[PDB]
Amino acid sequence: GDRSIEISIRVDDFTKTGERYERNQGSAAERLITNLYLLLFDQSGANPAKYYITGNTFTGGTWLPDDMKVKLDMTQSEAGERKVYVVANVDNAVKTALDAVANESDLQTVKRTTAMPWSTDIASPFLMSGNKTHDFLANRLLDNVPLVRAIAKVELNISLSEKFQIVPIIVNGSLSEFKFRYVNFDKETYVVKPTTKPDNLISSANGVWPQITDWTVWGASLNTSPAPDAGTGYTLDANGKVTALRIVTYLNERDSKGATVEVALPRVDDGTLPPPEFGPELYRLPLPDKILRNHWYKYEVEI
Repeated sequence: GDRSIEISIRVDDFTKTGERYERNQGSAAERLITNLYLLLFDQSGANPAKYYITGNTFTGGTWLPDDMKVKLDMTQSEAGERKVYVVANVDNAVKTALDAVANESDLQTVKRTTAMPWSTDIASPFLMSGNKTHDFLANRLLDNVPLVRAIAKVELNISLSEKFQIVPIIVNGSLSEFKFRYVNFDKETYVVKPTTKPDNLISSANGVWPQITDWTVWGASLNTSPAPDAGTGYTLDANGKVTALRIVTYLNERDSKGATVEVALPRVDDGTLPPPEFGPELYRLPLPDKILRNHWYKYEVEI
């Protein structure tokens, strides 16, 4: 007869890509779901039924986080065919904007802004969204809505050539002579990406090479055990020379080109460097011309 409905959800693996394609489930922190917001639109993309879920029992249904299942009291006959959206890890701003949504077309307007849109201000738990159109009359169970993280990840592993293998000054773990900045990162995390996502761009420092005063010192957070999912780190050899660097950050998706990571690297002077030429060198890594949500871009470079 006419039964209540169920929706299974899953967290979609990262797509990991470098010089080309693997799926990676990431860490527990990357998969963590603390809340859900369901929007069940009619076939026209209108008149959504909405459920905001922060625990196992709510008005209109239950959530079984260990089985990744939402049970809604809504019957099959009430549900019919729905465009089902699920959003995970909404903050008050996103939850409030979802309360206001009237139509499916509104979802691409819902966004969270981050003033410093990189690690660690972008961190777990991650905003995610997914959708599936489903006829509940044919099957009371929707298996499944895949939740796709709204952010991306960049991992840059640098192996240093001997020119850059200084013995660094280390200040509370940081390499005080090595600095970096992020250029033209987007501040917005959209729940659903518009067809062409507009730009809201910021850099982590304003200095243009060779003015690196306001850039960020290279840190040591990735050196410890267990390592955090994001941060900076480095390798020292038995003589204390630095031989490798690592940087891992989350960032927002972009449909437009020009995001970059810039790095200032000290160099060894063998006794022949002219004094007028003293100073670090610049490395620039152009990030993808289109940075895709839930992609993990891995770079392995020798400098």
